Amino acid sequence: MPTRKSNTYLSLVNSYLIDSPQPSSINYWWNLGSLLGLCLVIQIASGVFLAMHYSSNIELAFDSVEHIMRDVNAGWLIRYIHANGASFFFICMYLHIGKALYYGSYKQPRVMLWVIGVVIFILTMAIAFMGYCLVYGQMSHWGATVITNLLSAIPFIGNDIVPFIWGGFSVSNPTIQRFFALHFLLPFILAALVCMHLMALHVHGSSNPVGITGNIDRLPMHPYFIFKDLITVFVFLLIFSLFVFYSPNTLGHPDNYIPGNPMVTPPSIVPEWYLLPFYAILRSIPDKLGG
Amino acid sequence: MPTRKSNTYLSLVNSYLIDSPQPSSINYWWNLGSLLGLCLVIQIASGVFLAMHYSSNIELAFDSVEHIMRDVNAGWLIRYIHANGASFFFICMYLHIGKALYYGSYKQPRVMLWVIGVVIFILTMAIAFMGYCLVYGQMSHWGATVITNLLSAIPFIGNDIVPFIWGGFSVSNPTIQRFFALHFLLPFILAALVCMHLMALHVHGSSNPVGITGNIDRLPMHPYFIFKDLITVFVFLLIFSLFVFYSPNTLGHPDNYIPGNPMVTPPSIVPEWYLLPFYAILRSIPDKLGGVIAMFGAILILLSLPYTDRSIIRGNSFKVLSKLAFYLFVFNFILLGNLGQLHVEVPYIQLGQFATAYYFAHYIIVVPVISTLENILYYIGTQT
Amino acid sequence: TIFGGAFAFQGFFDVAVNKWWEEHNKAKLWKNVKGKFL
Amino acid sequence: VQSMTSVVKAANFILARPTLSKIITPLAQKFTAYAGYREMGLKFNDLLLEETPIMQTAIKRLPSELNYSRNFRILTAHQLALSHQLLPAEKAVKPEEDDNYLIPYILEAEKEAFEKAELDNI
Amino acid sequence: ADPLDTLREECTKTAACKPFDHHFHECIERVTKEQEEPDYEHKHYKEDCIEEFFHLQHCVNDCVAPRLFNRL
Amino acid sequence: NYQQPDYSSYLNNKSGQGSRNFTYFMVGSMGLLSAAGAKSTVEAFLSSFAASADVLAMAKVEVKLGAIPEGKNVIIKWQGKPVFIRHRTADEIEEANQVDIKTLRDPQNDADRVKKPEWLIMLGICTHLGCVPIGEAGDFGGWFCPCHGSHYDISGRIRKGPAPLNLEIPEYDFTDDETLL
Amino acid sequence: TAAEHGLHPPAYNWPHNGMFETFDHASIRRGFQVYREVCAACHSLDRIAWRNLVGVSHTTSEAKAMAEELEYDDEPDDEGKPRKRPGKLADYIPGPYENEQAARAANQGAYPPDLSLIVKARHGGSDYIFSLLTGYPDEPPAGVVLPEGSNYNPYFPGGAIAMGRVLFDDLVEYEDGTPATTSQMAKDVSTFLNWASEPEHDDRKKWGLKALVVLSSLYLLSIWVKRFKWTPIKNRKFRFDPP
Amino acid sequence: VGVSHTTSEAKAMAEELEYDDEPDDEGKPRKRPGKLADYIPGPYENEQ
Amino acid sequence: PHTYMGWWGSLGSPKQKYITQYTISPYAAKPLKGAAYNAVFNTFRRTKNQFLYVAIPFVVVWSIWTRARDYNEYLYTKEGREELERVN
Ligand code: HEC
Ligand code: HEM
Ligand code: HEM
Ligand code: HEM
Ligand code: HEM
Ligand SMILES: Cc1cccc2c(-c3cc(C(F)(F)F)ccc3F)nn(Cc3nnn(C)n3)c12
Ligand SMILES: Cc1cccc2c(-c3cc(C(F)(F)F)ccc3F)nn(Cc3nnn(C)n3)c12
Ligand code: FES
Repeated sequence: MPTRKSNTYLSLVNSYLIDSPQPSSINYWWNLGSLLGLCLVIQIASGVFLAMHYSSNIELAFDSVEHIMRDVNAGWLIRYIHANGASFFFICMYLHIGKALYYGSYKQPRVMLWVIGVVIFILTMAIAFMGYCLVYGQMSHWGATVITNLLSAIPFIGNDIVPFIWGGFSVSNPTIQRFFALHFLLPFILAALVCMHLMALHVHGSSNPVGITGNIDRLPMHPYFIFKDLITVFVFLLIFSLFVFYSPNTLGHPDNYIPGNPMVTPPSIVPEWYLLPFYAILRSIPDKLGG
Repeated sequence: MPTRKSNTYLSLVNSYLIDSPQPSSINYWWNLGSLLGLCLVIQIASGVFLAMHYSSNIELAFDSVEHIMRDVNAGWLIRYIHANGASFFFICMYLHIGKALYYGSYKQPRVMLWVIGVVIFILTMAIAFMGYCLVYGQMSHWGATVITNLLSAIPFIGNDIVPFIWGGFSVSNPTIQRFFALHFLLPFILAALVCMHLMALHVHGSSNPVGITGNIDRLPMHPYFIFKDLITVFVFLLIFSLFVFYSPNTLGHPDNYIPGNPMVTPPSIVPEWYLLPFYAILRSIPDKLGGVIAMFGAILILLSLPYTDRSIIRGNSFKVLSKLAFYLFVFNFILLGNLGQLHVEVPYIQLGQFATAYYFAHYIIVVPVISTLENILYYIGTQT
Repeated sequence: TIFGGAFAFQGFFDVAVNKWWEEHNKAKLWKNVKGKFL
Repeated sequence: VQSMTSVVKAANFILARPTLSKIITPLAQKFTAYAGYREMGLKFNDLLLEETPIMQTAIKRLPSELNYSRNFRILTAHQLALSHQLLPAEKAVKPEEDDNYLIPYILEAEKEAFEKAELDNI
Repeated sequence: ADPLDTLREECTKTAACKPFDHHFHECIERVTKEQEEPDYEHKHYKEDCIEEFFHLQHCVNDCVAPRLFNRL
Repeated sequence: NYQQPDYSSYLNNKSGQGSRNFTYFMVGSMGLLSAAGAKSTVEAFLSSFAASADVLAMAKVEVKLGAIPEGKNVIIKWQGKPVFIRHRTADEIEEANQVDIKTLRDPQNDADRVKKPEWLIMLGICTHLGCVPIGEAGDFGGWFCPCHGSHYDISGRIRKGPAPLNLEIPEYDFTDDETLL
Repeated sequence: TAAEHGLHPPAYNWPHNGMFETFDHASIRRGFQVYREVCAACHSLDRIAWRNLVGVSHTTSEAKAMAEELEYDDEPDDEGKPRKRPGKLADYIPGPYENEQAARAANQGAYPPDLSLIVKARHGGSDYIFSLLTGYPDEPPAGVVLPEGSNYNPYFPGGAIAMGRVLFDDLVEYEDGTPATTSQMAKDVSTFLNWASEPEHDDRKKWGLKALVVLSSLYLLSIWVKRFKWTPIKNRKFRFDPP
Repeated sequence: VGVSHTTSEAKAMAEELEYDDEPDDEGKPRKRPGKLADYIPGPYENEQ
Repeated sequence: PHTYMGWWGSLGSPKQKYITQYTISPYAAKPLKGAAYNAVFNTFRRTKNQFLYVAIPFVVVWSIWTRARDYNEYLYTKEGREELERVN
């Protein structure tokens, strides 16, 4: 037996990346998965390198972020990488889900996979929002306020659950510290759901554009689809560099650079672009609970 | 096929916890593993519930800890759970390693497992120390200072690596923030190494006290060993409750409740109890570079243990001289730990040097010599 | 379904322990001592 | 780890000289008796580390009756260790039954492996 | 008189504490005599009663500690 | 087949269906004791999420009241949310005198929305997507919710916009030139 | 050295020592009174707020009155006009000195450490404090030399301590009628400081009792269930009948 | 420094201003010449 | 995957035809048959058998520790002061 198949860890790496029998007909839309993984990795990396300089305290949060930007070596680069990588993570996820819908990867054999994926999506937004609250900009503070207030709509437990999540009577230092901790953690639970998603995929394999059995013609993931993954990864990193270096704040909202104060409400409380489709629904439904 | 074997996740849970074919002869010493897992889990849980109220800033760190103790509901409970659970995690790990040495679970089939375990051990202490530096008590600050100074001993990169780890010219706010981030993360990298350890175990299965093939008589993990794990877990939690509620600060050091200041040096800069055996070596070796090299060797020589153990019989349960040598090694380790916390007095410095000498001599002489002599004695006894 | 028995055990043990603790520590509690310092 | 051939060679190196045999053989017998494996129904060969390709090969070549007796002895030892009880002296493995039944097969396997290594190394 | 002084000065007379008290008195008088001479200020080492005082205090504490709080 | 080992001594003395019933009893007791312990531990941990003693102490904080221009809207910081203390003149009271049983999502009047016209207390947080309303942009003459353009009446009642309710009135009591929360 | 490590204080049978024993809150109030009357001159208690005393040693009204007596730095009108305000229950108890050098110069260079954590930050805790307060002998041991502005107290590491004995007999008038002896005042102050360092002490021990009861029940049940499940394997026998 | 002003120029401008020096911990407040590390002051100490 | 342990169908054990196993439903057996006799007699037997291997190393190590501690105590007492100067 080759060492890549006898050793347990190299055996797993082989089963998933080297000899994984992918259909030969899968186009570039199937390379988003790995891309998303890369995004997660980079995010976590950036996130860690931000935690070494970010201060969870409400009074020090925004000032610590500005310290990262202006004083920490490459702090601007890591901060922008994290911020724009959230948006790029959601771009990759939206294209991921779009491919799943278009090529019918959600059908019977991979229904299990589907559900894990859906959970991940929800979890990811419930990690993105939390991260956006850490900066404690005007938009961050008022988004936290709006979301927590919407949580109060639950009849039996909504009256007192909101202080429970806040840690107080309004978004304040306990809230930001809580969000920082849970936001550092939830991506690491999500890393477990990503592994679960990969196993739910591996049990039945991956679909193909033609929507027929790939068993007639399978190819090992390495080298073919490994190098396709490298192509998409370099394209993603090139566009990500465009945004990070030459236009970082276009995806974000300018008001988030204003130190947040509850006494001043910005003219438009709006999420980052990739939460807009869902928030629109929340705006459309009259009832808060219904919303 | 039962649903517990068809579903991939339930299939894995089955393979590891339900029908995992454990040897029937494994005694309670084999339940420490799961115990350690529980410890890790509880630590992580406590840690998270501390991250929600702890402030990484140097000026706010200790004050935030006291805020947890005095103002946060159940904050004292979580703080003490975390602090004493570090010590209990290391107690379970030391008993884990002692069982592995005594019953020879480090031999050929599981050498890979052994290696992973060793790595975990090192990682664990390099997470414990980090955590101890977060409270920024006097002992926290001065331990960080001592360790980072010792890292300066490396010739080519030691001159400038120390500021690199500090984030400054001395232990300061960047250092504590860096340690907070790395300390929140490294346990989660260790959670991956724990899974790797479990797979390296599952490939060849678990050993048994008798030191022979368990395949003759295997039993499913559930219910038998699940309930044995429950017994050990309740015993561990009962002793943990004793320490947490009725005597929490005994394991810790009082000076850590003094706000740390670089200008005042405490009369005795000493680690918590479970780092004492290693720090003792660091105290015994004159050279700082040699000191750190020997300190890390005291752990890494476990990697050489499988190859220095020339025994043809797994474990020591049936080995007189091996049992005697192992027990003498354990007591020497305890003596080394005890010397770790004492000042540098004459008899203590010579005894620490001799204790380190014998600690390494165990692995590099006694196990080989004793194992070969015992193989010869077995054959020349049964030959008649 | 299980929560019923768990809550029953919790309430029972809590009430019993509280009563015993108050009775055993009676003289040393604030509630009983406040009257002397009034 | 140590090759069974090496330990057998050392044992014969000692036994060939009464000067050392008369001193060590009583000690070896006392050590084996005190080793405590006999009271569990095990013979010395049962303790040998099976998880080695040479040992697995030697076991596979074992005669049927010896293999079944070994299986029963191992099962009895596991049951005794599980129940934390020991056979009395009457049911214990007497010293004379430690026949070293498995040594010849292990030595044959070791000789084959050593011949392979020596031949392919030239 | 507070209970502490009573307990200390009555334990000091027990046969367990008597040798320590005698040693302490001998050491204090000896050190006073040694400090009397002119060279006392120049001697690199000057005798101290810290050890005997510590021994006596330990002996009296181990006798009074389980007793004092019953009075208070 | 053969002679089985004699288990006579090992056999239980108790009934066939009774011993399993007792086994059920103790296994269920273990399960429910474990559930109670887990409930206690989880409740203790989650109780940390709730407001710490500091936040509870900081709340219910009195506000430095006193004389202020009539009709001017002061601002406070009780419990984080802004408090729009306004000393509405008699003109505002007269305007509120007009009852409104219709064309109001929550019919109310100064009888309950304020203890005295000289000191009106009302939280500035809006109803839908809680935001700080503008103190003079209200279409009804009171506060205005810029986020949705909602108009808050001088009495705090929601006149127009996506308001789900009326301007909440804090639980602050009044005293001699002081605010007693 | 024996002196450098400091004499090991004895283990007094505190009313609160023992697994199921709680603090004698009468002693806690006595200790707080002694602290406010005496220790407030030298040592601060920054980490103890009046809110903590309610239900422990003082009725809410009493703590309210004590807080209202003091003047605290109010948040100045943000037009930069500094002012003071009556204290509230949430305000932390002030120290005698605004900052370190005030204390040190007032105390001949030595800094009176904050007592809000001293019990937890010293070997022996309450025993150490009680012995230290009563450790000062009338005459120092012969042969020792005391620097200027220093006093001898064996329980202190090194023997030389800046504080001179302060708990002289009949110092404070206890409001409960208990005699104000130096030993009694030392005991009360030690209990109060132990509470300050471990305010959760009562609740900590009560939760420990609950946890021990529940876990012991679970442990006994698990022993029974394990011996139960293992009877088939414990009682297992074998027979081996080759030809 | 290195952006719009030579190190000497920034040094001189900083030394022109008076910054709140860490008062001698005996509570004696005093001011000090500005250093390169000091943040540029605002016209107003606070908001009102 | 020549793992020296397989799954239940083939755990890697050799052929063991001539062995028979016997057990009674726990629903029919005593849980405490040997508990009383075991906890005393069997526990004492295990302790006695394993004692020497713990005692002899413990005696050696603790004797060395006691010697070292007593010597250090003597050094730091007054009568040892001169020797503390001589050794250092
Ligand atoms: C006047 C001066 C006082 C008074 C009235 C009290 N304390 Fe003390 N104390 C004081 C100083 C300057 C120091 C520092 C001594 C040093 O060497 O640093 C101390 C010391 C203590 C300590 C610390 C002991 C130690 O760390 O080993 C404690 C504890 C202590 N003092 C307690 C204490 C108590 C209970 C008092 C009650 C009235 C008290 N002090 C008053 C200065 C002064
Ligand atoms: C968030 C991190 C994610 C990772 C690491 C990941 C990983 C992968 C990978 C590598 C594949 C195979 C190649 C590919 O499809 O690109 C895959 C398949 C799939 N993923 Fe994900 N994915 C992620 C997000 C999601 C999410 C959130 C969903 C939710 C619906 C999802 C739905 C699917 C589906 C339906 C398939 C099957 C595609 C097919 O069979 O053709 N993915 N996943
Ligand atoms: C799926 C994973 C993650 C996503 C999608 C995500 C998303 C985000 C987003 C959208 C922001 C807003 C930034 C801005 O508005 O400019 C943010 C900020 C932040 N996140 Fe993340 N995040 C993730 C993981 C992490 C991790 C792993 C960490 C730390 C280990 C982290 C720590 C932070 C910090 C400190 C900030 C604010 C720091 C700053 O902007 O200066 N996040 N995150
Ligand atoms: C194997 C895992 C871990 C070990 C062995 C460990 C060990 C320790 C130790 C020994 C201390 C010193 C406490 C004291 O001196 O009283 C400590 C403190 C601390 N650790 Fe951990 N730790 C682990 C994981 C974590 C995790 C997962 C977190 C956060 C999620 C964390 C956060 C903290 C914090 C915030 C403190 C100081 C907070 C306080 O004491 O109030 N640690 N840790
Ligand atoms: C730190 C968390 C750990 C976890 C979660 C864990 C998990 C486990 C488990 C469940 C077992 C089987 C049952 C048992 O042995 O008790 C095991 C076996 C083993 N562990 Fe660990 N363990 C940990 C620590 C370690 C470490 C640090 C070492 C370093 C040497 C180690 C060495 C071993 C060995 C040699 C075995 C094989 C024992 C045998 O086959 O009898 N363990 N591990
Ligand atoms: C600023 C802001 C305003 C209104 C809503 C939001 C949300 C938001 C969050 C969730 C979820 F429950 F998932 F949290 C769902 C729907 C939402 F509209 N989030 N934010 C800040 C933000 N937007 N995008 N990011 C990366 N953070 C808002
Ligand atoms: C306070 C203190 C003093 C001296 C050494 C240490 C160490 C220490 C750390 C490492 C490692 F490199 F692994 F970090 C190795 C050896 C050591 F002696 N740590 N500490 C604080 C402490 N002690 N125990 N904990 C939970 N933290 C010291
Ligand atoms: S402003 Fe969003 S509803 Fe009032």
